This record gives sequence, structure tokens and C-alpha cells, in this order.
Amino acid sequence: GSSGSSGILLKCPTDGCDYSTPDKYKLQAHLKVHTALD
Ligand SMILES: [Zn+2]
Repeated sequence: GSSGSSGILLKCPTDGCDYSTPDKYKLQAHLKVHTALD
């Protein structure tokens, strides 16, 4: 990665995952990738 102006990062709680985002609702929309599949 690299440095720059952004918010505080939130992280995925799931085992073997590496995802992070500055938004709480983008994170909830990512938790659906582990709790459901289509
Ligand atoms: Zn994840």
C-alpha cells in the first residue's frame, strides 16, 4: 500500500479474509460475502 488522506479503516472479522474500508455500511455489505452466496 501507500500513504494519503483518508478516514479510519474498519476491518473484516472473518478468518482468512484481508478486507478493509473506511465505511461501516461498505463493511456490512462485505460481511454478506461470507454469510451468503449466489
Ligand atoms: Zn471479509
